[PDB]
Amino acid sequence: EHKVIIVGLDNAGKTTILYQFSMNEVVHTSPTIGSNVEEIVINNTRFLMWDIGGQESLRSSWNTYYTNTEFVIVVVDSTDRERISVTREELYKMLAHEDLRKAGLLIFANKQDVKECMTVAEISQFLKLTSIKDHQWHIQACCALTGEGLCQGLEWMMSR
Ligand SMILES: Nc1nc2c(ncn2[C@@H]2O[C@H](COP(=O)(O)OP(=O)(O)O)[C@@H](O)[C@H]2O)c(=O)[nH]1
Repeated sequence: EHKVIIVGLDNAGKTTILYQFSMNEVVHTSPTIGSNVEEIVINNTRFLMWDIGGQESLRSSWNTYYTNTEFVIVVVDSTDRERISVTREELYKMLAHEDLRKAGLLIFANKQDVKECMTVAEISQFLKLTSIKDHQWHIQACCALTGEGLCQGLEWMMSR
């Protein structure tokens, strides 16, 4: 009865984040008709997960899944400077969709354990987050391997 979308490039840390969220909680894979989206239920929250930037981004059939989404979590690999422009494009296409009008936006700046990664300030600048006025948003440094920063992101969602 809570619905959250979690998106990001392949290798961003999505599944690692969901593992962390699932520790000491009830978790199961909820069957989905397609092979595009994976639905992971953790307690009473349904997380809908997919990779951005592929063939499916040419179509975005997953926009049927936007209905009633409470939060969009965008996972960014803070080391992947080459591809972050792809995430940016996809973020703004999502924010334009009328079915996500009510959603809050949580950006996880993941892999902040890694030397020379982009800083949270730099990611925020690159993504123009200060431009986002019609959705509430938060950006959060994390390391999904250890879980550091994940509880802060969860609290932001729970505060809302
Ligand atoms: N160094 C580091 N590696 C990470 C972090 N989060 C995830 N990884 C690793 O990056 C790879 C991709 O992560 P994964 O969760 O499978 O990404 P997904 O494709 O978005 O689901 C795996 O080898 C993870 O162990 C992190 O915060 N720091």
